[PDB]
Amino acid sequence: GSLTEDGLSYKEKFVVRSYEVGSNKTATVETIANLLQEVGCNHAQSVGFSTATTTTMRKLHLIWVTARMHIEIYKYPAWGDVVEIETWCQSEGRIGTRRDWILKDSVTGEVTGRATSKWVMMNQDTRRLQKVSDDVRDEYLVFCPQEPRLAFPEENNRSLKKIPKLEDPAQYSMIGLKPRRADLDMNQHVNNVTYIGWVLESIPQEIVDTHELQVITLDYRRECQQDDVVDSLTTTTSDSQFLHLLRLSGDGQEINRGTTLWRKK
Amino acid sequence: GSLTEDGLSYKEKFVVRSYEVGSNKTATVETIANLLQEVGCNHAQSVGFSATTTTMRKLHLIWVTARMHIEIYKYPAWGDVVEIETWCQSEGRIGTRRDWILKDSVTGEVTGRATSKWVMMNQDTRRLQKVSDDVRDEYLVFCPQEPRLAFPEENNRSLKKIPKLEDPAQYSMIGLKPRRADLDMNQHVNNVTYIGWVLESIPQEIVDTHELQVITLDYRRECQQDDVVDSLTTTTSNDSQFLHLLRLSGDGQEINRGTTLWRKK
Ligand SMILES: CS(=O)(=O)NCCc1ccc(F)cc1
Ligand SMILES: CS(=O)(=O)NCCc1ccc(F)cc1
Repeated sequence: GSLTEDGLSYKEKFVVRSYEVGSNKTATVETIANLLQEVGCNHAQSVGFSTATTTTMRKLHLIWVTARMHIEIYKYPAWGDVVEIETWCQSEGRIGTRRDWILKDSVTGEVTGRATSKWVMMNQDTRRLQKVSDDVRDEYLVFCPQEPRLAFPEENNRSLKKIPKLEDPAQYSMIGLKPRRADLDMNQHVNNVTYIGWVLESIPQEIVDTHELQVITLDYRRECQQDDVVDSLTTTTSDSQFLHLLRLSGDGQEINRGTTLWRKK
Repeated sequence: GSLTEDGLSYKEKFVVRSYEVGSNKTATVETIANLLQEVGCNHAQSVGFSATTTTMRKLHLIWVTARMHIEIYKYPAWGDVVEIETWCQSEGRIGTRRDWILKDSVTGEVTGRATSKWVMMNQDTRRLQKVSDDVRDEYLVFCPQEPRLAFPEENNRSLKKIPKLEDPAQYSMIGLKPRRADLDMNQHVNNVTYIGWVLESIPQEIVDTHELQVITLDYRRECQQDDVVDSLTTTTSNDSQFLHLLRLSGDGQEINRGTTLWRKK
């Protein structure tokens, strides 16, 4: 992978692997999410960030955390195919940062998917949200386009929709979900792609066998610890739409909420 | 990736990804196992296979893993290039063996090696059978005729008989269930999931202070999508040895058994 001519965005080509595909021999939505994560890490590596916290973020125990992740896929890359992903960042004033992705077929050059994520500042010890100071902004703005560049431009689009809380009783459920060591990242925290998988575990197998995931919007409220147990809840709201909710199996503490949209194969 | 000059082996280079590493910022033993699987699939793709030969498809026969043995000296770091070479060999009428050599792409030194024993089996009834002559001729033209062993040594650990773990186990991880990410393209549980499940009963203190040097896994039964697994471990031993056993949470039906060897960091 490499930064573009202007150094204000990064591109990388990936060859879809055998174990990265589902029953239809195309990459899963979790393989795609992992690829988005990898190109994002490589973009921060290429612009100076060590093994993406700035200088002011290190002195003050501050980290970027995901608050929302929205993905729209038109075509899932087949096993053995090359997918090209372009990623960039933009300041959202004092609220935080946004990271966008464009997925293209390396052969045809056509856009096959797009994603957007909203990140907020947070103390890594107390977990208190806070806001992007002023000294922090100057350190990362030199790597962002100043003019807006939105993967989801549309006025009144799916990525900025308010998601309600799933009302009990849920239509479907997957209980007793626990992260293993493969679900953890290098910092021993549950990887954000695991939550996508957990949300999709309560979708019935018949829906998965006859439909394809077109859109998925996930809101992150709290982190699931290594020793926490999760319940995954789904209710049809409708193409098929679903409302989702992940909560701790014990006290019922909310960790995630979202929506999915599926299309007949 | 590409076949060697003689067309009797295949090589492929991989760049270790961000989400593929553990707490030490080096690839996990499951990332390595997935890479071995990917280069094996690409080797079969490059030599004509659309795993199954013309006679195997006529008879509804498939290759299944009976044993997997991996020995790692160095785990590739995040961002590093690992080069893996793989080949196959006929084991008379017992079945086939697939071997792997892992090298550092910069230094050229061997950093790991693996060996697997595959047996012939009816896809439908699940009954094992010897390799017939007509099947042998179809795949022999892609194997070296002279032996080429990744583990040559006279009394080596890859051919050791593994005993059954006696109850009560020293350690345990109960209620393990595969999710959709744990399934392959044919909706069967991927063999790397069993490695992860075996390692779930190893205490976190052992994982934090030691590195996995050797792992030998014997496959007795396939775990279904709706099956629940219990993972059992007992210390058998500067170095630490463990005896492992995976069994169905209900009836206690054996699905896997193995051993691991760890070294102080
Ligand atoms: C939360 S993030 O969007 O992943 N990173 C914000 C800081 C950054 C800004 C521009 C970069 F080229 C790399 C990192
Ligand atoms: C993957 S295997 O079950 O270990 N071997 C099957 C036969 C084969 C032999 C040589 C090849 F180049 C590819 C496949």
